[PDB]
Amino acid sequence: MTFVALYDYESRTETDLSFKKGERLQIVNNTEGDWWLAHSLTTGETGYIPSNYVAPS
Amino acid sequence: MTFVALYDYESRTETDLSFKKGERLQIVNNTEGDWWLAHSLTTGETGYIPSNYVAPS
Repeated sequence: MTFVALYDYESRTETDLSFKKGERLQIVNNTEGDWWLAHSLTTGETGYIPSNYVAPS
Repeated sequence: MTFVALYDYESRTETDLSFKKGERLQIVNNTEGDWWLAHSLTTGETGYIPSNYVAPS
């Protein structure tokens, strides 16, 4: 439900949240799912993906 | 381990991976953890956060 930031984090893109240690955060439900860092065996490209867009082999 | 893309996805930032339905993807281990959409109760701002930076209340 509710979480506390353990460290400062500075945003690197337009979509991430900057926060300071000690902030209280609540998880937002959304249709994309959690995001995972992934490597495409098909294209060789690498980056974050929305987990609801994929399924186990 | 290995996953298959169920849908096309077009990148929206410099860090996400674009992929087509059918691509084979493998999860990359990294120090940040999975990313979650979160709302800061402290600042009112909202965006994605690295899960390894937070802990349950």
